[PDB]
Amino acid sequence: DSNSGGEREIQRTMLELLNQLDGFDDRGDVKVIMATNKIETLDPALIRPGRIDRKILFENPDLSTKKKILGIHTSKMNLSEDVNLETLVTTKDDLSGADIQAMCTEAGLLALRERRMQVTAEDFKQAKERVMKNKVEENLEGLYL
Amino acid sequence: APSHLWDIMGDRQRLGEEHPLQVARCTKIIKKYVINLKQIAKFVVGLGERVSPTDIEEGMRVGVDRSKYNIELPLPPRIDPSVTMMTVEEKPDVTYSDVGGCKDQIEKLREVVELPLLSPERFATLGIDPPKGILLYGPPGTGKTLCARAVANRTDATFIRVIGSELVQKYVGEGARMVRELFEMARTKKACIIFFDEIDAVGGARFDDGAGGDNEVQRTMLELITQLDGFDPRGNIKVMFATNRPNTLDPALLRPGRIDRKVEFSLPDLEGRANIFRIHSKSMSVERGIRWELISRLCPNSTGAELRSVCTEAGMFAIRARRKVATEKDFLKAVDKVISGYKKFSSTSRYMQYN
Amino acid sequence: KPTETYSDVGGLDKQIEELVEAIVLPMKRADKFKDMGIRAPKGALMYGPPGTGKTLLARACAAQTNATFLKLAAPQLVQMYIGEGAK
Amino acid sequence: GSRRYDSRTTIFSPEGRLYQVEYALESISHAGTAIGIMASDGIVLAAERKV
Amino acid sequence: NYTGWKAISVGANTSAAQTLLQMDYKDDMKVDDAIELALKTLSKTTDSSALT
Amino acid sequence: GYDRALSIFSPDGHIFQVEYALEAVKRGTCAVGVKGKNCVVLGCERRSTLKLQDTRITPSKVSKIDSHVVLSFSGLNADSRILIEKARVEAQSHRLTLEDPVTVEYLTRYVAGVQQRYTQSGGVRPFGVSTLIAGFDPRDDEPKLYQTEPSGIYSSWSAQTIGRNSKTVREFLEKNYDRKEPPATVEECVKLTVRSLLEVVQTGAKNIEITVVKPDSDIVALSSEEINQYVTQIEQEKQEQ
Amino acid sequence: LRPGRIDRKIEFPPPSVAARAEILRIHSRKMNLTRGINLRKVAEKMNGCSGADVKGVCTEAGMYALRERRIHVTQEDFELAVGKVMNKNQET
Repeated sequence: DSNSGGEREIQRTMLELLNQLDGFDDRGDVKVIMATNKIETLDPALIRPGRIDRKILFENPDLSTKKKILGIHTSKMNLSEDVNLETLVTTKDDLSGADIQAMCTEAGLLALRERRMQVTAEDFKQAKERVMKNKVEENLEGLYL
Repeated sequence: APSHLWDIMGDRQRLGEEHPLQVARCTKIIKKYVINLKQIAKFVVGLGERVSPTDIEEGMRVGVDRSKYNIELPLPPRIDPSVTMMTVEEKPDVTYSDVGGCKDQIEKLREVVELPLLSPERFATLGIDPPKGILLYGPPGTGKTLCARAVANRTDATFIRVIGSELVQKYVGEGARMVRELFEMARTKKACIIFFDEIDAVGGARFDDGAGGDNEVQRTMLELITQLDGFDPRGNIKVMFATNRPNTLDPALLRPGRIDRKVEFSLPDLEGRANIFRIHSKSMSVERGIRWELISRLCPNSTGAELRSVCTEAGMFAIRARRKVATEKDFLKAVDKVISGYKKFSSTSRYMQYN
Repeated sequence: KPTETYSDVGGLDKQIEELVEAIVLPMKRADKFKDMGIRAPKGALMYGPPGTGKTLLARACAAQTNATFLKLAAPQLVQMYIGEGAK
Repeated sequence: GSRRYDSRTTIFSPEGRLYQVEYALESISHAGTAIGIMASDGIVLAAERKV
Repeated sequence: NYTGWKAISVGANTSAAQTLLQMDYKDDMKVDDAIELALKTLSKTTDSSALT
Repeated sequence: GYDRALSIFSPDGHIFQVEYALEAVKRGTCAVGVKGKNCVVLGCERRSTLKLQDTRITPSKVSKIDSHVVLSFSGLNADSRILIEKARVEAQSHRLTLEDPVTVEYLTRYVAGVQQRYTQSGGVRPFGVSTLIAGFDPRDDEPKLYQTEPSGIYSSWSAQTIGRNSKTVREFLEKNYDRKEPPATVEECVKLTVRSLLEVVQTGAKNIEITVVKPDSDIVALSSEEINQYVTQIEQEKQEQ
Repeated sequence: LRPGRIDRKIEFPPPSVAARAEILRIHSRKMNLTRGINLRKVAEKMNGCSGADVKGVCTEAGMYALRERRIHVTQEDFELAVGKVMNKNQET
């Protein structure tokens, strides 16, 4: 509400991106990438079908993929002997790739208060519970159990 | 190296007291010429040495000397706008044969544009009036802009492509000047072509109530209509209106006399989509003995932009599937990929009929 | 003077007589209107649907009358400078 | 015309779900909470009033 | 849509209340022990300071 | 009441209400089933997002329409109840009207026929639920597995899956399973259903529910302990082979 | 709200009687005071006041001292300062 286009600036700004991807003469050098949470609300004419031949969908990873993702963030992290990677993945339920890094960052902050070189297993238990509760708010959306 | 040859004239074309000229415009002509400067200052002078009395015209930029003001050389008017200098393109890559299909929508555009330019004496025998404007809208993705660049190739003259968001400027009232910038070059450069892209953001008839600011857009058309059809019926070249939203356009803009030939693109049928894959068969790699009529038949009615994506993706299966050249098996996978796989948004395919 | 006259259209004679009594008769007959004590008309609004008459009949008024014509466009009166539109 | 004022309360979204049903689920989070537990000898119910 | 639930929480802080109820849930929990578990959840998950 | 027609033809010839309703199934639980010589099996999964669900008081994913025929739905668990209740009333109505027990072919045409009404009735929306009707006709030992699509089209399938990760399971049923040579025993039909659920459930136990349908009005649902017995034997023959 | 942007969310509780007791003495430390007052008694009369309201009482404490033309601030000014600030919060 601090920027007023009067609904007329809506088309002039959006169609400018459309005319540069269609009417503009190019041999295919310019590569324009567009991504956001939901692209369905956007005008599909602005998407300019036939110029973009790649539609990539992303979903939540399974238990097999999260084991590889968890090892990436913990590669540079010092872990104790009792901490197992397969244990934390089993606890993770309905989490994306950003939720996995949040637990590794929060677990590092819990041990940062006590200033420990190797993060024990008690810090990961308290970190995984606070992320999925206070940090991540899981709504119902489409559910029907 | 080339600078040494021009240094010989440096004793004349540089040190001379003539060249330091002050550019201005003559407001009043008495046959005493009242000339207004850029500093908001005016004066009255006569002719010069080589200045002809018939060269000075009303409302034309006329350069004068800096010290003692005297008319020296005339200059073309409308020197302020720098925007329309970049609107003229040169040699578009799309040729006349790049449009796929034998569809008669091609024959209608060449007779109302290319025919009077190439053969102006053909219609002069019957004593008729060639159509001034045309109409091309269609659904998005049919290659409408390809037909705009195809006519510019055969024309071999000045072509102007105007963006729908280019006319509206950052000030109120400057958009009215933007319209006079286009039609001024029509008299300067004869036998050219002007093109408007996405005229919906330009076109008026937005009424009034509830926005309060919609009157800034409609004033561009009121200047555009006046400069097109005015009091004095001034016109030469052809005007092209193109947009993807025919519903939001001014119903007065769609009325004839500013537009005669109306051509709306449609969905190519089994015979129409057949030539789309044939013009693309000359490119890429096509296996000998493959019938493209079965590929276009399995694909339902859709826009031409999604038809070229089939041939583009068909060559991409050989990389992952370990193939030499694109075969018929990889063509069937593109039907379930380019069409059936992409059915979720990111497409028009007759999505917007009106809004 | 333009090249357009009143003979290039038909069926509009009903609206043509309205323009004759507006910008035409007060030119020659101004001496007659002063005797009746009535003021000459200052103008008339012509709208209709777009594409009928309008600028065409204005050309016939600037031709047969054989007088000076000065065109002033409404959309040309909007400028970015304050006061330039009123100037 | 009755088509304009009708907001089409029940329609399928492009994602394959319902609009007003997803919006009705948010009203539960903005309302009073309700908690219950099924024990061996009975069931304990609990809630809290808002405002 | 409806199914059976041993311990369910529907309302404000749905995922926050179900976390504390799942860890302390027991199959041998009686009625007196179930009241304490449901009461301690409302205290931590509310928006107030004290609990009346 | 509400007479406004929700179903409108798209300019391409499709229907927005019918097309968008098909995605309610693809977002639902995977329902896969196979049929043998004398037997037929219908498997289904469960959502692992929420726990502490009592199994006894939870309604089964495979609803029993009659003794010799059952129904297995997927997608939305809400609109599926309307199709199940009206199919059970017709089961007693057809038994009362024609004095004949209902068959699998008639029950499929009824469930698909009801869905075709809401698409053609102004003021209602089509079902986003896909149901799998399987059973044995009276005095017939040949299993009949009919798929019911939300669009109203019914078809017979030896092995077919619906729900999320459908394209993954369909490719699994077109290779390891043969339509011309189905298994002749019940144990082989159960092991094939478990393997089809390993690519979706992803190492789970209480989330797998398999219902075995047998002729002569015999319905036996595999418990949690009986399903895990087949999982142990498959995992030993999977990584080792 | 989702992680990856804000890694720490700190909830600020509203000031209390014990909280405003230590805040009142800091803002008043830059001006003249009187040992005959009470730190927790002045903050006890105020309820639900923000940090700007505590500074407002300290700022207005010297305003009433200018009317009496005195260089000290006694309990008479604090009683008048609180009554003026409490009326501003309840207004509009």
